[PDB]
Amino acid sequence: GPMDRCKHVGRLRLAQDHSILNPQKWCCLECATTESVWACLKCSHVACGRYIEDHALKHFEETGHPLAMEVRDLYVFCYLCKDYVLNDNPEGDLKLLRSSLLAVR
Ligand SMILES: [Zn+2]
Ligand SMILES: [Zn+2]
Ligand SMILES: [Zn+2]
Repeated sequence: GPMDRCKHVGRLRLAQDHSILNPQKWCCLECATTESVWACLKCSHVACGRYIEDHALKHFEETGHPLAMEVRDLYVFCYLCKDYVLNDNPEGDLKLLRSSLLAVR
């Protein structure tokens, strides 16, 4: 299995309101694109990635929130590791979020 490469997953705590599973919220809070949609895993921010204007990075630069998930591709990027994340917490929170996003699509 994956090594526990991202040390930021250990303290990940996902919101309980299932809010990101709502596709009506899949659009960038800064420029309103629906093309590239990265949901912050610390707060309810949603913002575009490098394909558009990388407002997701701008969010990290303004808040330090380190983890975001692309709601269609299911990639998780860690802005402190500067890499994509394949390891999960013991509760399997990232897998469940990914599986749930597959399901609501
Ligand atoms: Zn990390
Ligand atoms: Zn944007
Ligand atoms: Zn955030």
